[PDB]
Amino acid sequence: AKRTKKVGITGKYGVRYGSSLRRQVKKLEIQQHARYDCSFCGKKTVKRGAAGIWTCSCCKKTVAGGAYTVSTAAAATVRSTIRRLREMVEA
Amino acid sequence: SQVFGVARIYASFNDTFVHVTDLSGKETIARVTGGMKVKADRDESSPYAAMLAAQDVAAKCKEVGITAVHVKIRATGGTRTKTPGPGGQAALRALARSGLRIGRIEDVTPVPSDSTRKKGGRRGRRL
Amino acid sequence: TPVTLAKVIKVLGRTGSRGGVTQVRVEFLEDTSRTIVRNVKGPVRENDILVLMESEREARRLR
Amino acid sequence: VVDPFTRKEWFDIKAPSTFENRNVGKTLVNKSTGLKSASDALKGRVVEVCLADLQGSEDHSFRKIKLRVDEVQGKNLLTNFHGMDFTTDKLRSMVRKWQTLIEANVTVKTSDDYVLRIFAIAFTRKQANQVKRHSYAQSSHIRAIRKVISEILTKEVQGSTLAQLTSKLIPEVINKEIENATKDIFPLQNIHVRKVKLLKQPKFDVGALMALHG
Amino acid sequence: SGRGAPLAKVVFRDPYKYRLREEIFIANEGVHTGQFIYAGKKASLNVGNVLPLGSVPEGTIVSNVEEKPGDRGALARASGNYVIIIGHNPDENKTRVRLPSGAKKVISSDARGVIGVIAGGGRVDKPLLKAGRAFHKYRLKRNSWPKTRGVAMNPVDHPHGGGNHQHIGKASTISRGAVSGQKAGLIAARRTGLLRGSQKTQ
Amino acid sequence: PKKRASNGRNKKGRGHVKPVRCVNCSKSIPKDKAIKRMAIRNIVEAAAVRDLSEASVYPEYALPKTYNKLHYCVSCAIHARIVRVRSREDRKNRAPP
Amino acid sequence: MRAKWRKKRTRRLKRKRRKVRARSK
RNA sequence: GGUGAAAUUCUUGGAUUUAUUGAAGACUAACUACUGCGAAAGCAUUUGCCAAGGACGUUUUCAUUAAUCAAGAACGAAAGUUAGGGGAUCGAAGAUGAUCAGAUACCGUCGUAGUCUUAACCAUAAACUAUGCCGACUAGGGAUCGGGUGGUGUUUAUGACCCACUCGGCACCUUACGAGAAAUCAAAGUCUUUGGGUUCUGGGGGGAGUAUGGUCGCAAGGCUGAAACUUAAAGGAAUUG
Ligand SMILES: [Zn+2]
Ligand SMILES: [Zn+2]
Repeated sequence: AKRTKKVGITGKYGVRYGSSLRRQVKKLEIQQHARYDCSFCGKKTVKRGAAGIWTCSCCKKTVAGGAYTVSTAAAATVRSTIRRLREMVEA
Repeated sequence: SQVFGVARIYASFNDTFVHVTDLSGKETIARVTGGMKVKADRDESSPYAAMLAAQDVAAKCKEVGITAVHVKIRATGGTRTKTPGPGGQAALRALARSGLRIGRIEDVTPVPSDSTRKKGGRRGRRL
Repeated sequence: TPVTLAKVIKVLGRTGSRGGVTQVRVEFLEDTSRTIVRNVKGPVRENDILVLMESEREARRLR
Repeated sequence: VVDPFTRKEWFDIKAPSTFENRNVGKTLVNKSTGLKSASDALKGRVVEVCLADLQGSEDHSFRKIKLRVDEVQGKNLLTNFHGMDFTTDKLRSMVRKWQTLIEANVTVKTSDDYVLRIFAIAFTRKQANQVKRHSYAQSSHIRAIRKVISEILTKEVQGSTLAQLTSKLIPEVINKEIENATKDIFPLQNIHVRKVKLLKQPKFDVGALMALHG
Repeated sequence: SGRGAPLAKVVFRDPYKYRLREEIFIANEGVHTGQFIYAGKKASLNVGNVLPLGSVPEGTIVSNVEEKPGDRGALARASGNYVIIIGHNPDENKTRVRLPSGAKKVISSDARGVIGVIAGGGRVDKPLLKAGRAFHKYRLKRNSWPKTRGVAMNPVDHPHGGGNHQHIGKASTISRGAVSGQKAGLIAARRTGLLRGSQKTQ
Repeated sequence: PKKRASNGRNKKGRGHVKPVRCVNCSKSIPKDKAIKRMAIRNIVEAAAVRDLSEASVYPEYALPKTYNKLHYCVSCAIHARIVRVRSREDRKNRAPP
Repeated sequence: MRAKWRKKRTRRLKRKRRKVRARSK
């Protein structure tokens, strides 16, 4: 029983605002509300009180992360860069 | 007791120039191009003009009093012709003719790996 | 004043637009045993004395 | 305007003591004027030279060496071995068609507080009583010889500071070690190392610096 | 409230007296609660801890960098920026930093700065979608919204515009002496069209 | 009409190989189609070894040699090298000279 | 001519002919 | 600098080159071939992990479980679209300098999108071997990749090289008894001395992959598709000029 075809979650808005706008909002809001997995808690119970933070329910160990994702590609690549730099300066 | 310099010749297309320097290469001495000796804008790559400039370069080097030289030829190199210029031989000829010892010859045109797509497009430079 | 002298010994071939450039593998008389290829204009016989203003210059082909 | 050739001082270098004749180069800096003069001007002119003039022979006409200066004293200095690299002639003289190529590269920290990145190079010659044109490997042979070459090369590191490693490399005993270790695979070709490079000069160490003269 | 970047409560132990001093760092990306943090010159390099940029190698990536030693943070705090260091001149201990989308600056080597990109990236891409969210947003900052135009507005509110028609009749491209008084509409705008205007073009 | 036996070049069971540019004309061609030759002549003009030996220590030193590889494009190759065509049957030969 | 530019002309003419149908219907 | 020649641009605020370096990305040059792998499109750095592959060996195992295929699906070069990363190089548009009767074209210098990556689309090509898949038979010959078997063979007891044979593969030279209009074909042969199983496609050229419907796609467009309507040839191979 498919409740709709192409609009999915963002169909609440109805006819207003246009097509590309609410489509972009869909593609961002699914990531915004997705349930990821905290690395040092094992389970997947991350929720949001506000943007910028991701709070794991069990373990209560929150993380100050991206705007709509646990890790942006910029974060993922600069972490690797700093890793390379630390290894170079140390070893 | 022979004092050493380094020629470091650049022999590309449409011109050619040289400059003697110390063994480390930090202080270039006497830089001369074809334009220094001829003004026609076509024969800048002429080996005759190359030898005419190499003679003056050798004279200015002997003024300081240099004896032995390490010659290191380099074409345009990179993603270009990969071929030394026409004056690349007349330069050596006139330099050895103008009273100066040569030793330890080598080429240093830096061969690259495949990268940085050359110009001309897929169809290449067509007349 | 490099007014050099050289004796054409062996006519090599002929080039030029009109075929009017005679090549030669000449060697200059004073301190001989040093050879260079020159390109004279007019006809040149064997053992032909000749003068040169240039000290060194090679130009094989000429159309 | 000023004619700058008469505004420099003719200098000389001094190779380390683990070689033959050392008075091998002479350069220019500046006159003994004011505003930071030659005593503290260059302090870091890297210089190239082949091994022919450094060993006295000529069979070492390739594998040129690059040397670095650091300290100056008494119108003299003393340089430390920075690295080496083949002549471009021998590379394209050796490489030819209808054969293979093998390479490897490892970055290591020596016994002392230095680092070094080392390269390798090898080919595959056809032996006697052979009629083929190519004499290629089987792609597992290359994988085996690569790792065994890497480890047998690394065994010389972790021990033998670069000082004694220079005199270990000069007679090229490591190539004979490679031959003895890998003769079970192929009839081998001329094995070389072709490149050492450094990127962590740890500190000055004026003691070990000045330990190479007399 | 207001600032879209989150922040974190940090606590150190005072060295001069028995006391636990709390402070408010800006929450960079990758840090988690219950985490140990370092500060000073002799600190290592793991994302979150603060160092002086004079004693870190070439090519790091930092945020909340200081402009003069003692300002206690004064550059690049917003959600979606950082800064890279390029130069290292120990004599007259300055250092060149590349604010890579608008400037190349020189700063004293002892200035402060924390490694790690600032959190809240990609925030602006989300469209507002309606006036209510814009209203609520500017509520927790300023009374500079809803904007209203001036040129199209009446002549008393803008002398170079208004009336029956929507006329302009002024000029925008001002010389090097950008005087004041005509500060309505444009100011010292010269070029047009969006292209790669900088050094090292492509 | 199918002119040559092999369709274009030595390519059976690969479909696609790899492109590569010319040095003279800079045309883009498959790596297998055009030309692949070497230049291993000398680093010298008309003799001059007398001059080199007389004006250099280390007599002759190395016997120097130049090294290059050439990939002439289809049109530039026939333009420079003046051979180009062959008989209706002579094309089948594969002699280097 | 070449089938390339033939197809190009015809495909542009297709859009041109279908353009007026939108304004009509 | 740069071109056939010059011009544009830079140039005592040190020009391209020249030594220490330090940054961003693109890729794996020579090795590199009548070689390999993959259903194709495609696939060249090393190293670890992840599961899959054909050939080879078999005195192992199940016993017709098989070949092809409407309707249904997977994969799909480059360009292009949607929103992020960077933009080094190259570079449709565009801006300029040359040449030219004219040149918004070839040429010279810059230059946006693109040229890679992430998450969704698009399903096209001279997607060529222009030769559909499965299975037998008909000529000779030498190399070559992988697997395997022998040699009172060569080099350190295993690895490597040689000699004979064999299974599979990219292939190649000759000959063509045969076929074909010929170019040519080891299959394009075993065909009027007309039939081993099987899917698809075409009936002169254009109108024409055209609007019409239908269907998929936010879009470039994709799939199926006769007419009314004009005509005498268009077309393939090869011989002589
Ligand atoms: Zn948790
Ligand atoms: Zn070319």
